[PDB]
Amino acid sequence: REEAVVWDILDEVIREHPVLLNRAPTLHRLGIQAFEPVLIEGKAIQLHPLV
Amino acid sequence: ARVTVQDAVEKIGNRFDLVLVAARRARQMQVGGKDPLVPEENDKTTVIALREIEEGLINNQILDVRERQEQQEQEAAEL
Amino acid sequence: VTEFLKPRLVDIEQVSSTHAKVTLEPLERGFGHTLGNALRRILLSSMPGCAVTEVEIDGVLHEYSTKEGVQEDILEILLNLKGLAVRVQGKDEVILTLNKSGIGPVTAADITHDGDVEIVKPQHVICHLTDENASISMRIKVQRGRGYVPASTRRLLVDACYSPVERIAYNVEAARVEQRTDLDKLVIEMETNGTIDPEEAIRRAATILAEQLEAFVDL
Amino acid sequence: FLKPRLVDIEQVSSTHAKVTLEPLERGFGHTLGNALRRILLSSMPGCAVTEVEIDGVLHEYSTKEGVQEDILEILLNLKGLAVRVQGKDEVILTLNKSGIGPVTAADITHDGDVEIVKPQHVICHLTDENASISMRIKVQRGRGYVPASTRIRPIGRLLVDACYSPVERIAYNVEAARVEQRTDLDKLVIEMETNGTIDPEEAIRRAATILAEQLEAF
Amino acid sequence: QDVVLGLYYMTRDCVNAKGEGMVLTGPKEAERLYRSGLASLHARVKVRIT
Amino acid sequence: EIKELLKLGDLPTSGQIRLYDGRTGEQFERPVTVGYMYMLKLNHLVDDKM
Amino acid sequence: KPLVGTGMERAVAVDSGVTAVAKRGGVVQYVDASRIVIKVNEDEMYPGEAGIDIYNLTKYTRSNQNTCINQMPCVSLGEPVERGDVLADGPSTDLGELALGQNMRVAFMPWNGYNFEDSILVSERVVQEDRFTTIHIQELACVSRDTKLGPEEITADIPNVGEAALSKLDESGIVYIGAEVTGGDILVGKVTPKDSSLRVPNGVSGTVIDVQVFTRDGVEKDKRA
Repeated sequence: REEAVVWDILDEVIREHPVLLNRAPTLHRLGIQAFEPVLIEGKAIQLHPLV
Repeated sequence: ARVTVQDAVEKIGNRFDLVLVAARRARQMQVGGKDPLVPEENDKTTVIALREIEEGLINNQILDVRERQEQQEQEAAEL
Repeated sequence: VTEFLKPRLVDIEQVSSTHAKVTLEPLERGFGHTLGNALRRILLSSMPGCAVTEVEIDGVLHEYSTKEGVQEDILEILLNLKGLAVRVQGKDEVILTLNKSGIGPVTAADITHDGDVEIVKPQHVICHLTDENASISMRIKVQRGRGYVPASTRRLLVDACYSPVERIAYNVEAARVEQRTDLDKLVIEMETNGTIDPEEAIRRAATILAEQLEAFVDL
Repeated sequence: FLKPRLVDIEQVSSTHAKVTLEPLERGFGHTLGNALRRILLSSMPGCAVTEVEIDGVLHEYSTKEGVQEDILEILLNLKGLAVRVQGKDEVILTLNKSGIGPVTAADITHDGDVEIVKPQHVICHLTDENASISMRIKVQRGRGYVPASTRIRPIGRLLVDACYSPVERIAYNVEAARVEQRTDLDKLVIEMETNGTIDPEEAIRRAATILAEQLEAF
Repeated sequence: QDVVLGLYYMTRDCVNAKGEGMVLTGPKEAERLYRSGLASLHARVKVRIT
Repeated sequence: EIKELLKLGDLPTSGQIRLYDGRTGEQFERPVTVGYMYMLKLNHLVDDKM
Repeated sequence: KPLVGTGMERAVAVDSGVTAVAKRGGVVQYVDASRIVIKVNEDEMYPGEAGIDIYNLTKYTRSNQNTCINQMPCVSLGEPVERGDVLADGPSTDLGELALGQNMRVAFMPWNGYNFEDSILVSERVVQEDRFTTIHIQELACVSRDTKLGPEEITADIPNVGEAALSKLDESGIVYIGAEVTGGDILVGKVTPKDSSLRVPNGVSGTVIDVQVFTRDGVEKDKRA
C-alpha cells in the first residue's frame, strides 16, 4: 500500500548500503563498481559521468 | 560520513585482511550488544567498524585478545 | 494561492571568520538560483565600502621604475596596496602617509593613524626595506564608493576594491520537504576582506535589494 | 541609491504589453530583469480548466454523434482556454449549443464574476441539425503546472491537465534613462506576453511582493 | 566530451579582453573580474599566486 | 539557398543567434545554433524497461 | 507535420492505407468523428446502384505494438474533394503527410553536463504543450478455464478482499467501461474452487475503454454479457 512511513524508513536503509552498478557487457574489472545510492524520483538510474 | 578507506588501508596494509577484520567487528557490534568505541552518528555498522579501524584503536590483534579475555572471564564466572 | 515555503537559515557553520557559509532551505522550485544571482551580483557589484584609489610615492615617478633600498618592485607594492582593507567613517576620502625608514618589513600598522582611519588586519606587509639609507614614503588616498572599478577606467592608479566581499559563489542542490518532490537548497559561500562580517554583509545586500522593491510592493 | 517606479504601461495589444521600470543604478537593471522574469514565468497565479463533464461521454477516448472532433481534442482545446474568474477561487461553468456551426467560447453562459478573455477560441464543430453538447466545465485558481496524473471520483469526470501560467513569454530590455542630470541610470523595459487573463501591473506587483517576502528571511 | 571542452576553452588565451594588462592579487579577484564581466576569460594578466 | 531563405526573414545569415542564460541571465559569450529540427520520440519508454 | 521534409511523405501517407483516400471525388455531405459522407460528382456516378459512398473511420483501437491507431477527419462540410486525395487523418499523419514526430526548437550548446554524452535536455513547456504524450492501448485477457476440482466463476464477490477493490466492479464481475483504474486494482473477479482474479499490472495507470466477452456455446451468459 506504499504508506508514508515506508517512504520515511526507506531513506534509513538506503543511507550507506552500497549497490553494484553493472552494465551488460562487462569487458574488464571496472564493469562492476559500487556506489552509494541517492533516492530520487523518476524511473532512471542516474550515473556519475566521471566513470 | 564515509567516502573511502585509504586511511584504514594505511593502518592495516593488506586491503583484504581489513575487510575480514571489519566484518568481524561489525558482526560483533550488530547481532550482539557490544558497544562501539566511537560514538556513531546514525550510520550503518560497517562504517563504524571502518572508523574504528582508521583511528587505530582496533585491529585483529586487539579483537582476538579482547575475545580471549572475555572468554576467560566468562568461563571463570561460573566458579 | 500565495503560500510559499519560507526559507530558514538552518546553519551558518563557517570556517574561521570572514569566511562564512550560509545554507538556507527549503526554497520553492527555481527561486534558489534567483535569490543566489540577486545576492551574488549585488554583493559583487554594488556595496558601500572604502578602498585605496591612487598612491603618490615620492621616490618614484613612473609605474615601471625602481627605488633603491627595496627588494620588491613597484608592481608588488601597488599589488599589496590593492588589498589594504581599511574601514573609513563619514568622510568620503582621506589621505594616508606611510613615513618609515630602517631595515625590515613595512607592514600596514606603521601608517599614520589619522583618527577614524582604522585597518582591520594590520599585519599586511607592504614592502621589505634592506638598506640603511632606504627612506620610503607614500601618499595614499583612500576613497568611498560602490562596486569595483578598473584602473584603466579613471600618482599611480590602483584598482579599488570597494566591495568588502572577495569571493562570492552560490550553490543550488536538491532538497526535499516531508512530502514535496523537488525543492531547492541555496548554499551561499563568501569570503570578505575583514572590514565587514559576512553574516552582516548578506543582510546588508538583502536590505539593498529590498529597498528597491518597496515603491511597487503591496506591503 | 535611487529607487525605481512604474512609469508606463505600453498596452500595444490585449495580450502582450511593455511595462517600463525607471530609474535603476548601474548593475541593478540586469538583476531586476532576471529576477522578475524568472518569478513571472514560474510563479504567476492564474486560472485554467481542470475538469470536464460531458453528459453523454464516459471516458476521454470515446466519440460523440454530431461533433467533428473527438472528446480528447475537445479536452485539449478546453485546456488551451483562458478565464478570469473574479471573486471565487473555484467555479463550475456550463456550455450548451445546438445547430450546425462552430462552438465558440463565447457560448459559455458565464455568470457575473466570470470573464472569458478570448471569446473567439473555437472548441468543436457540430455537423448536425439536431445534436447538442452539454458539459460542466470546471475552473479553479492555481500556480505553476499540476498534471492530472499527480493530484490525490465518478465515471463521468474527465481530468484535464492544468497550466496555471497567465504569462507565456517575458523579455526584458536594459538601456540608459534620460534623466535630467545623471549617468549610469538604466531603464528596464519588461516586454511581457500574457494570455489576456491578468493585468501586467498586477503581475509585476505580485512578483515584487513574492521577491520581497523571500528576502524577508533576513 | 564536456569537461575537456570547458577546461580547454577556459584555460586558453587570446590577445584582447575587456581587461588585459591589469594585475591581480590572487584567484579570487580573477573570479570577481570574470563574474562581473570586467575582464574576459582569455586575458593575459599577471596574478600573484601562492 | 538556405542563407537566401534566412535573409528573406530577419534571421542572421550565419544560422547562429544569441541566447542569454536562463538562470544566470548574462550573455553567452559565443553565438550558438538555434533552429527547428524534427525531433522524434521513440517507443523505448523507460517504464516499459524499469 | 515536419518542416524540413522530402516530398515523399505524401506518398507514404497515401500508400500505407491508414488515411481514408477518397475513392470517387465529390462534395462532403456529412462529416463526423466516426464517418465521412461524400455526395459524388455526377460525372463519376454509375447508371445504377450509384447512390453515394460512406467511409467508416477507425476509432481508438489496439495496434500490433500496443500503440494508438486513430483515423480523424481532416475535411470540413461542403468541401469539394477530388479523386485520390486523403479524407481522414490517420496516426502520425497530417493532411496526407507522414508526421512521425514534432518540430522542436533545439539549441546546440553544453548545459551544465545535463547533456553530457548523448542526453537531451527538455523544457517543461514541452510537456505543458502536451506534445510527446502518447496513447498506449493494451489488452488484458482473463480466460475462465473449467479445470479440475470444479469450474471457476466470474462472480463479483471475492473472499478475503474488502469492498475497496470491488467498488469499481459491478454486480456481475466485470469492470465498468470508463473506470479510471490504477495499478493493482481488480478488473474482473475470477475465483477458482479452493483467488485468481486478473489485476492491472504494477505501476501502470489507464482507463478501461472496451470490454469484449466471448462465451462457450453451452455456458449460457451473465448479465454483463
